[PDB]
Amino acid sequence: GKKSKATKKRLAKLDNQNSRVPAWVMLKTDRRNHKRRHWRRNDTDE
Amino acid sequence: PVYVDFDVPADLEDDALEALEVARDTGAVKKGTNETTKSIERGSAELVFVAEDVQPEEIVMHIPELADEKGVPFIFVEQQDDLGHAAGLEVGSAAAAVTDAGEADADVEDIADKVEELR
Amino acid sequence: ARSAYSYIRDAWENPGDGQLAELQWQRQQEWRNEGAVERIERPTRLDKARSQGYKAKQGVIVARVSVRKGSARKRRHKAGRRSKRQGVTRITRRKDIQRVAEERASRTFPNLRVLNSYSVGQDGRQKWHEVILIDPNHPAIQNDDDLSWICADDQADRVFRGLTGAGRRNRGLSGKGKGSEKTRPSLRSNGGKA
Amino acid sequence: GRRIQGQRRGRGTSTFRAPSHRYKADLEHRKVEDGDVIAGTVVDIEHDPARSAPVAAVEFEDGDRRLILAPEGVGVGDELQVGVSAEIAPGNTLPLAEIPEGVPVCNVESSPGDGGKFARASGVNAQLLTHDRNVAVVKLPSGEMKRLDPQCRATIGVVAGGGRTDKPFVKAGNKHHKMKARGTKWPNVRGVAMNAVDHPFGGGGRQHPGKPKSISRNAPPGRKVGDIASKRTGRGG
RNA sequence: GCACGGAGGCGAAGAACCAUGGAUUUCCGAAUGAGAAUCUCUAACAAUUGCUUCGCGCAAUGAGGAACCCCGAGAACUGAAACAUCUCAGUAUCGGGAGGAACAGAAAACGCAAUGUGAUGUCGUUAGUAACCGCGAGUGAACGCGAUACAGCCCAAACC
RNA sequence: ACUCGUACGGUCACUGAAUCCUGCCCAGUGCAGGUAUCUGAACACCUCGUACAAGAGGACGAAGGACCUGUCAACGGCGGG
RNA sequence: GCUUUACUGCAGGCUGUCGCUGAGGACUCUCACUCCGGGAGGAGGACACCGAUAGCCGGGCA
Ligand SMILES: [Cl-]
Ligand SMILES: [Cl-]
Ligand SMILES: [Cl-]
Ligand SMILES: [K+]
Ligand SMILES: [Mg+2]
Ligand SMILES: [Mg+2]
Ligand SMILES: [Mg+2]
Ligand SMILES: [Mg+2]
Ligand SMILES: [Mg+2]
Ligand SMILES: [Mg+2]
Ligand SMILES: [Mg+2]
Ligand SMILES: [Mg+2]
Ligand SMILES: [Mg+2]
Ligand SMILES: [Mg+2]
Ligand SMILES: [Mg+2]
Ligand SMILES: [Mg+2]
Ligand SMILES: [Mg+2]
Ligand SMILES: [Mg+2]
Ligand SMILES: [Mg+2]
Ligand SMILES: [Mg+2]
Ligand SMILES: [Mg+2]
Ligand SMILES: [Mg+2]
Ligand code: NA
Ligand code: NA
Ligand code: NA
Ligand code: NA
Ligand code: NA
Ligand code: NA
Ligand code: NA
Ligand code: NA
Ligand code: NA
Ligand code: NA
Ligand code: NA
Ligand code: NA
Ligand code: NA
Ligand code: NA
Repeated sequence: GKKSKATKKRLAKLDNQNSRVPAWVMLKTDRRNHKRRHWRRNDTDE
Repeated sequence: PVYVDFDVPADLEDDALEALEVARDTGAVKKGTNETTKSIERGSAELVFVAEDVQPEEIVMHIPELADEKGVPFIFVEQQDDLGHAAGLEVGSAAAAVTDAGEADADVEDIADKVEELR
Repeated sequence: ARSAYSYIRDAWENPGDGQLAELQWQRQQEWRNEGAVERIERPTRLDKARSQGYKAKQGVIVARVSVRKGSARKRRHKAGRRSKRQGVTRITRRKDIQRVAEERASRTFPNLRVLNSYSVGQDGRQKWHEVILIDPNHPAIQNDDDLSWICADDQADRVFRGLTGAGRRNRGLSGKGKGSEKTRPSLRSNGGKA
Repeated sequence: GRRIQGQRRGRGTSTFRAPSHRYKADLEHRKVEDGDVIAGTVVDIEHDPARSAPVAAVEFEDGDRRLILAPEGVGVGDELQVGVSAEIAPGNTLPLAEIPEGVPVCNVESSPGDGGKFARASGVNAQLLTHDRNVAVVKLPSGEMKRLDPQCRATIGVVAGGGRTDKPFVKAGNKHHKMKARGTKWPNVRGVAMNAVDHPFGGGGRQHPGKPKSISRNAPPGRKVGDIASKRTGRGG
């Protein structure tokens, strides 16, 4: 497919939201990413 | 048009409006259909004017017959703004009434006769 | 003595007689060629207009609206209906043609508000009405002690809420006594039975 | 039940519409101010997809290039004329009045200046019979006598492509190709071969119409099918 | 900030924090120069209107909102131990629109008939009464009264 | 919509290449045409009734029906004695 | 769901009547209205269309 500049921006964001809760946050809160979307098992909008 | 049963030659109309202009400065004049109507009714009308470019026509349809059952003379005028200006208004006037001419009773009288003869 | 106005009125009591008759036979011809909503410089019935609130003044507008004659233009049922509800031909709308006309006009002038309206005749397939509208934003009107009332916020879209004269009669609000049990203070508060 | 096929037609959906975008020209007579000085030359002879008959391209003295309902016997180079003074030869257009009787005509106007309505299909022709200062009796291809305003313009000769109906299609495929150029749904399923719900003749253990086929003129759509207001049926008698 | 880490920083030049007021406030969005799945193309109140210096110059409308409110459109399951009028119900749902509340409102009223009451909503009652109805099942007010709150006015025309 | 179409058209149906053929039946039903007379609603009209009105009756009479005819490659029928 | 000479209705078609609608049981005209014509103008014309109502037909539909 051919994506637009906007679609590409959205895909970029989703890829980013797909990162882990940093190590320090675990310590800072004395102790999950409920938005872990897998490219195969999951499906994105559009 | 529906209330107009005869045609007033340009010249006559000219003399008529001329008379009206002096009438306002010497004698008295009534400007406005409502004020003209009350003249014809109160009899204090010597000569009444009525435009032909009036829309809606209802505003004047009555003038003819009213004036005819009151013996008051009337004449038609093509323009509406000329009658208004001749009366001394910065606006137009659908109808006007010469309430007692002034230094023009001679002309008015004649203009009246000319129309009567014009049937 | 009689006002000149009284003559316009007296003529319109019989729009099918005299000079008015011939006048209408002519006008409608032009009217049938105009649109659905035509703005006009002067009311066809001065006496009526003035009687209803009209005034030769800035912010006061008049428009002639044409509307089809007859019952409701209804589509037949496309699902089950008991015989009582299978009608199409005899069903008529609960809003009279004059109100339809007042609404078509107000929509045409989104910024204006309906003041009143009156009939100006009909041929065999349509009726014409002249509607008087007002510019609630023009200072010439905001300063008129006899009209500035229509400038208030709660008078917005008054025609669509039945606050018009024709709107109120059609709502059965004329009678203050017997017969108006289900109409006043409103049709809706009375469970729509009036 | 469900709306019958005849009812699906009226909605004008794709399946029922004619391939208009593939058509060439709306064959109509020219509009002459008056005089007849309007003449043009046949430039080419083309096939008309809408009628399965030829049509001729013509260039007029006033630079106008338009296709025209071609009568039989018109060739490239030929000069045609349209007007009250038009010569009386095949391919020329002029009011019925100026036309001599006994002369076959085609593309006849129903109302003077309407551009022509009658006698326009392959090889057909109208027959101007009577004149008058009022009526111009013409016999249309159906055989009917049509009284017409003599001011109605027409074209001399029979329409081109005559005899097209003499050859059988022989096969379904040919029908198909022609059908594809018309605003028509094809092939045709018999009503009696349908289900009760789909047609007044549908249903049954065997195929046969349920009632009699002759239907009243007043019958409603959805029911007017079979032999519409037939004055008689069969061949006998 | 939630958020309790690491590094580092700010605060007596009174920070954090709270209140009011102001600044900033990307793009799409009624979305308004034109187009578009939040981007793009070459000056913009697009569109409909009022006024008009007749120039978008001055203005209006559009869309939102928990329900409430007003004006239109309007079922069926169901009940009647079937069912068609009736009922469910002017309900559900749909179209249009207002406000902080709407709507109504100073009698061409009432009609305890009077030597009487005196704008309008609403609450209690009148009353399941009067009235409707395959006179079946069902449906169903008002005047008056006791309260709440109270407020009465402007045009058109005559004559100018 | 058909239709940039016009009876050599296109709509609505039945049968279903070719070959040899396709009889009898119009009473019923359908469709269609005609029709002296009969039947046939409302408005307007006339009479009675009502200081008006409800209402009753009369005159006139459209399509339709009765009645007559045409039609089965129209629904269909083609027996007992 | 489907059928029909089941019951009751509802669209639709035909037909009368009223409005649009005008001049002089049969008739002429033109001015509304309709259509053709770029226009001038032609054809049609108080009919048709449309609005209202009445009778008939009316498993097309509920
Ligand atoms: Cl409004
Ligand atoms: Cl074919
Ligand atoms: Cl009382
Ligand atoms: K029910
Ligand atoms: Mg990564
Ligand atoms: Mg309320
Ligand atoms: Mg064509
Ligand atoms: Mg064939
Ligand atoms: Mg096709
Ligand atoms: Mg087949
Ligand atoms: Mg089958
Ligand atoms: Mg069926
Ligand atoms: Mg078979
Ligand atoms: Mg068979
Ligand atoms: Mg934009
Ligand atoms: Mg039940
Ligand atoms: Mg029972
Ligand atoms: Mg109820
Ligand atoms: Mg009461
Ligand atoms: Mg005052
Ligand atoms: Mg046309
Ligand atoms: Mg059924
Ligand atoms: Na995926
Ligand atoms: Na408005
Ligand atoms: Na009611
Ligand atoms: Na069958
Ligand atoms: Na902000
Ligand atoms: Na704006
Ligand atoms: Na401007
Ligand atoms: Na039950
Ligand atoms: Na049941
Ligand atoms: Na009942
Ligand atoms: Na008491
Ligand atoms: Na038979
Ligand atoms: Na028969
Ligand atoms: Na079923």
